[PDB]
Amino acid sequence: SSGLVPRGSHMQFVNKQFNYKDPVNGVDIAYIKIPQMQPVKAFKIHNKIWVIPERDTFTNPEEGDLNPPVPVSYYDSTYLSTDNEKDNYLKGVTKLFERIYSTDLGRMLLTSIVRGIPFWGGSTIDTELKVIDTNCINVIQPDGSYRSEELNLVIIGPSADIIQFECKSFGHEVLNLTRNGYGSTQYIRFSPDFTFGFEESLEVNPLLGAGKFATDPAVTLAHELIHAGHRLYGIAINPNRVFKEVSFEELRTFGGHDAKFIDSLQENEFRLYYYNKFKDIASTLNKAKSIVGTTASLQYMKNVFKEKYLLSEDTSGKFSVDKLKFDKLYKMLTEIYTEDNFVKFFKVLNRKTYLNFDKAVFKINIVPKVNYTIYDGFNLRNTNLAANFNGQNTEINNMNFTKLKNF
Ligand SMILES: O=C(/C=C/c1ccc(Cl)cc1)NO
Ligand SMILES: [Zn+2]
Repeated sequence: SSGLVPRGSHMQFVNKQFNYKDPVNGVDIAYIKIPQMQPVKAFKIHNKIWVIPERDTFTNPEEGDLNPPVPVSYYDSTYLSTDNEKDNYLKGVTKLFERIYSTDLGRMLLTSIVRGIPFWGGSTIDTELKVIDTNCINVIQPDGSYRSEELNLVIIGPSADIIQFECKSFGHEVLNLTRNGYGSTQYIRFSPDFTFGFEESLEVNPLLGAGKFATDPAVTLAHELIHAGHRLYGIAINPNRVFKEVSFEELRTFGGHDAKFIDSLQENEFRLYYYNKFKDIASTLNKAKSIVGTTASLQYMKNVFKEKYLLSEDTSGKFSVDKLKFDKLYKMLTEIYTEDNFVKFFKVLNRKTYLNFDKAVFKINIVPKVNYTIYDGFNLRNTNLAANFNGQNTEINNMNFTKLKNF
């Protein structure tokens, strides 16, 4: 009915087939607090990844309420307020993770994310390794006690503007965590319950003209996951680098020909910048003499980050950045993991450049297997929807797309 396991016995990435009503257990279903908020029920879908089926009234203090206050936006303060909606959200996100993970490209990306633990750069003491507190959540147990847990990624519902999907994180007072190689826990505001439109002209009747298509939400989620990859490895491009408007970071993440507008000399400058930031992490690890807030050894934690950053270790135990391994990791994160490449793997229709979307917004439901599948998305095989991206055509597959207003 949901079609969460098209092949084999169990889901390959997501650890459990959760229902929103499943009781808290303190392990993979728990009330959590993000470090004034009321605890929120959350689900651990994989090592280092949690899903919070709530509207994001938490991560930004100046975004506390859901009422309407630039090209396309959509508001509904009631969306994701009921347990049934939260259940369907959780199943939708689950399904999209499995769809992404069904591709070679998605397995690579999600693996990189899970391995991309934010750096222990939180000490004021130059020789001490320490966690940064905003890279953790507090996980409340059924008896009310709690423990701090490090994590890499949180998927949460949108804030006021429902179609404003983004990858955000908590800043540091002095450190630029998304741009100094350290990385930080990433919060993706995302809904699987809506999508947006784009126009495309397909060739053949001659009288066809342009069709009105819907973006596949697996592509949208993969896009935000790619930002998360850049930001977890602390190699995001400064958002003040823009064409005008579209940021270099957006063009890089969209990939394809869009990314070719970032000139090679600029690319080289960034790569060298981040190579140097990774060498600074290697020397920080080499200079480390003590560790706080864990029963894990210093040796053990040093190794966790050797593993993240693909560092070389000599017989003396000294770390260093290997230029070939750096280039491999950097190219993977920036050139290989792109929206364009996911489109190619999914074999779906997508807009051909970052800015070429419609102001059109649609309500969708991808949870039913009759609507959307892990292998085909909307373009269900052995039906009329398999040809000419008819599943994504909002006039042909009208039952799957309800057109919204238009704020
Ligand atoms: O780039 C984005 C979001 C892009 C986007 C959202 C909504 C619509 Cl309608 C178009 C593009 N997040 O990282
Ligand atoms: Zn983006």
